[PDB]
Amino acid sequence: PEIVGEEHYQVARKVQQTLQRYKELQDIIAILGMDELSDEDKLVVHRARRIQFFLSQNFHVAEQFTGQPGSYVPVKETVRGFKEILEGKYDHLPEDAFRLVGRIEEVVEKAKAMGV
Amino acid sequence: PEIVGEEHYQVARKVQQTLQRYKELQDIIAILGMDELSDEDKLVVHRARRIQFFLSQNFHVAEQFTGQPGSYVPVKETVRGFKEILEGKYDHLPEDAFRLVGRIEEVVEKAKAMGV
Amino acid sequence: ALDYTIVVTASASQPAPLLFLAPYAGVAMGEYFMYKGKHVLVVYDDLSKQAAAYRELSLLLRRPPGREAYPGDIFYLHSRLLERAAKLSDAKGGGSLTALPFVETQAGDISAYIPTNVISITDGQIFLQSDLFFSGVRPAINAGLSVSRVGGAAQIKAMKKVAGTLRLDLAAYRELEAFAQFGSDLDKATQAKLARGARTVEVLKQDLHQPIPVE
Amino acid sequence: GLSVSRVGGAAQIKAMKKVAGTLRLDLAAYRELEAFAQFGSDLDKATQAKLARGARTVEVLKQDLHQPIPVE
Amino acid sequence: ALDYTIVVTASASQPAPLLFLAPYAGVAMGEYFMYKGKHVLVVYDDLSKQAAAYRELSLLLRRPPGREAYP
Amino acid sequence: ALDYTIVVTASASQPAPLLFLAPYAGVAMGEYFMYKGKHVLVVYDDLSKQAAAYRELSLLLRRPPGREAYP
Amino acid sequence: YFRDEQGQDVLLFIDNIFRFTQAGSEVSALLGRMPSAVGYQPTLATEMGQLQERITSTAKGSITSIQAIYVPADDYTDPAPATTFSHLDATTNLERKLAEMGIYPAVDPLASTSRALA
Amino acid sequence: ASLRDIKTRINATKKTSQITKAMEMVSTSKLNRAEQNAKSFVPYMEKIQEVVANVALGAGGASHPMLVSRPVKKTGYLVITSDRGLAGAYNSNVLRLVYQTIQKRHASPDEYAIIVIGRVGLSFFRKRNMPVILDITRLPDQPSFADIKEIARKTVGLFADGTFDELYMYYNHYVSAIQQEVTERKLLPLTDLAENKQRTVYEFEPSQEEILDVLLPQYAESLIYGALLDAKASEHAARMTAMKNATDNANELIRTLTLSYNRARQAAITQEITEIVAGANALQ
Amino acid sequence: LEVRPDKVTILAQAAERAEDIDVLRAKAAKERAERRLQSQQDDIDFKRAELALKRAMNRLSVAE
Repeated sequence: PEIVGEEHYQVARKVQQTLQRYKELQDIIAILGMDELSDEDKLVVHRARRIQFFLSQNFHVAEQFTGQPGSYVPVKETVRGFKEILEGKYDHLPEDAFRLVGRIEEVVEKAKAMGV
Repeated sequence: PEIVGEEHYQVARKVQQTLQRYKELQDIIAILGMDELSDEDKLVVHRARRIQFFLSQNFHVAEQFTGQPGSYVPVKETVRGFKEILEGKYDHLPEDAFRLVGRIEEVVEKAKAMGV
Repeated sequence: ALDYTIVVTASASQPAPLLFLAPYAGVAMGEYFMYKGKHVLVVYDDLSKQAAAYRELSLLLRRPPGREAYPGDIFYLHSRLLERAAKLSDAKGGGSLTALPFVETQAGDISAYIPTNVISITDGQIFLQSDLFFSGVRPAINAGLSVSRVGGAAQIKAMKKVAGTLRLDLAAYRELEAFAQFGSDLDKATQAKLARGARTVEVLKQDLHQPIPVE
Repeated sequence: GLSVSRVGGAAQIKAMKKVAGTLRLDLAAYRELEAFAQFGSDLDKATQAKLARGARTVEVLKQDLHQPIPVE
Repeated sequence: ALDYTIVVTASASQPAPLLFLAPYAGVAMGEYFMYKGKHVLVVYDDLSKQAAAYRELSLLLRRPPGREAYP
Repeated sequence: ALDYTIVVTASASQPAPLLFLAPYAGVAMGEYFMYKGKHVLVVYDDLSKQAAAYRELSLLLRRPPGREAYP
Repeated sequence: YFRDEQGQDVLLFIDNIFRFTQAGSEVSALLGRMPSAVGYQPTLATEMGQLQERITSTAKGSITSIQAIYVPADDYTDPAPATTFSHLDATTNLERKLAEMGIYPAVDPLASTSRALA
Repeated sequence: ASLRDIKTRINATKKTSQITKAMEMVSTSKLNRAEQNAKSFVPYMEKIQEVVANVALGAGGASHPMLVSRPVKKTGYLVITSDRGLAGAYNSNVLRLVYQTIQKRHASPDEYAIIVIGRVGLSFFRKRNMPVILDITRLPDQPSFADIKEIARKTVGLFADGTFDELYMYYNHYVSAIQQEVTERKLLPLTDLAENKQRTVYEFEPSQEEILDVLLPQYAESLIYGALLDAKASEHAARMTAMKNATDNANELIRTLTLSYNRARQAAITQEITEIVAGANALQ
Repeated sequence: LEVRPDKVTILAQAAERAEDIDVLRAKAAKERAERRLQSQQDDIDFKRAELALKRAMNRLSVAE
């Protein structure tokens, strides 16, 4: 907290906490499915898929692999984007709209082009 | 039965059977409760608590820490005591008064020392 | 903290005998004050990095390997070190030397050779787990698997009276949290002690480099 | 279930061959259904008869020390 | 049963060659009655101890080890 | 296809040294045309059977092996 | 001899080809060689090749070999199954269920595969 | 990679496979008895359906308040869920469809009312703070007409008080062992009543209006009980399918873990013999 | 009741046999007891099987 700041640190640790809880729920999801989770674990999985896919990013170097031009996300904007994912602002968007996307407005426009 | 006798073998065997049956009810007692225990198993937990507390002794060594003088219990008296607990002779006694006693007459003298 | 501490450093660029002889130099520096009546704390920040250097200088002196190519006397290597951390009698002066060795594990495998060599020497162990580190519980002490072998005789009486029921509340929470992962909504007493245990977990968290006094 | 005799059948007498071949099947059908009898009514006539005969042949195959029983 | 039984013993305190040569003494006692027409039952209580003892003998004789250091 | 291709064979019955030098003979026959300006395709059928044979050839030289007993 | 001098098609049954590999492993352990992957000889593929490359079809005749394989530890990736399977062309899985049903031979029709079925 | 840990994980998932297979077998037996209860109910429903057809559809007879369509000031909802879990999407599909229709066409908390059957739907509408009048909790696996008779009598009499003005049912229709489609069915008023094959006329013994006053609540109660038997059959079929899918997932986990077990035991054997022969070569 | 000249069938919500007006009430008083005994038996059997499943998946999650 003394280096990246307080807000950066709380967003980072809450991202890691939801991803750790989803890693813990992997076995119940693998055998019994999403059906038996107790309505906060469903929310943990529902946010952690979005967080895990908003960690992926398009690169400038990966333009030769996919054709997508690639992005450069500043630190304030990725902290703001992950904070807005953690607040529940983007639960209504589909989870494939978060893959390979620089900032969170590009999540919005990709979900808009998908048809949500 | 060639080494300990037949009576000692069947008494210790019935003690092991009721303690195994009490071990395989622990999640049901801890989660669901005593009221849902489907009696002919509530008698098993009723006798198994009194058996597993009668398995403890007052040691001669622990006289310096408790004041209780300690006991040396022969094998015939402990087979007779566990047989009398398995027969249901001492189900009317409380769940305590089996704690830290030597023989089975000490159970009824400790139980009438508490007013029972 | 440098008013009272000594830092012995044997780093990675230094040769293997310096990593081999760093804990023994630390214990000799501790025993100088232990045999004067003073109380010494010694921390070995990775004792599994002493075993690799001793493995190196044994295999280069053409000594035969053993399990995981460590030599035969690697248990004796750690136990000769850790049995010099004692609390002396009043006739010897009264001084003590408490030790805190560290062992790094690989993918949480506490059943490896150097972890089970050093677990069998020490008077208890403290398990730090990443599964609890990334769930918010920092310090990551797995309070169920972590054993204290002296424990209770170490504590003061005020810590003893209340830790005796902290341990019961947290063990009950650890036992009943398994039946609240999915399914069918445990009753009010079990949820009451689940809430007790969750507040116990929130009590046992701290932050970095701010210790609390005993009171 | 895990044990096997690679001679078996050539070893037994004629009175044991007639009777042991169905106790093998009763133990197979019981040990495949022993873990399913702790809870629930699976089937009232076809499965509970298998569980009944298996729980009795387990008690048939129990012995005590130093009392060998003749094959008759 | 000791009217028709021979007992061969090699305890844990006996040297590893006696542990190694106990079952071969068993069949050496059995084949004498087998080649006379009699019927013999030979019981080898824990041949895994013989495997461990012959592992010990081969390793002290520094024969090259194999899987689990058995020869 | 044999108007332009070369088959370099080192079969399963051949000793491990001929199994070890098959792909190196393949590139040595390809680089003649590579450094003349031509374009060469070289296919190695089962390089895992080269790695197994080099493992054989080095364990027979008594070289200390690593993961999966490979050198 | 009957492949070469007589020029006819010969069967060659090897009951439990796994015993060949483990006897080679034992001879290698007696010879003092350093062990290969798992407990097998370094020359496992070379000994298996020197065995099963003489079981071939020439212009004179043929030798076609039906071989039993043990597959230890129920593991088809163990090196002694894995080097035999690089020489096999067909598998005839014999099943207990088809034998108890009254079908002889008890060759499991779905489990049995062949490279020649093309 | 921790061979002992892999084998303990294999044994744990084999134990879960055995338990979910036992629960699949129990749900097969309960599905058999639930479809037996449905086929034992069906002649009563056939007879009361043809009697309601011949009375209410012959010679006018639309004077009863349960035939006419009144303007809706409120709207009742009858939701049939399970008491017990471990069905896959038996409860969730019905509760999502009820939530979608209520949030789609009302947008007001006093314009509707919810009658739940089951604890899952009851806890759902208490988490989401919706008004629930009738509640019935902890039904048997094989329910008879008595418990649903008292709550269906309360439901139809609460329509007769002038409160609901219409109501709908929501349940899982047992189409097959796999499907379990969700149906919205309008309980009251009886506007969609269909005519039978032989339209016969009765001699209404007091009058037709009195026999409708006493008979149309019994037709609505029989509709509720038929929907509840269909929902219990689809519940046991859904739990059967869920436990079958759980055993299939557990067995696929078993085969991938035995692949990992074989790789780890191979690595353990070669690592230990490399150590033994290194210690032997160290001496010479 | 609906009576046709061959279809005099009776649709009753509860039809006893024992020829007395109060024996249906006594049968209802007995079947309510049997019914809540079954309503508790089914629930405790499901929760016992679910405890078995929850412990068996606990051991899977601990095994890692």
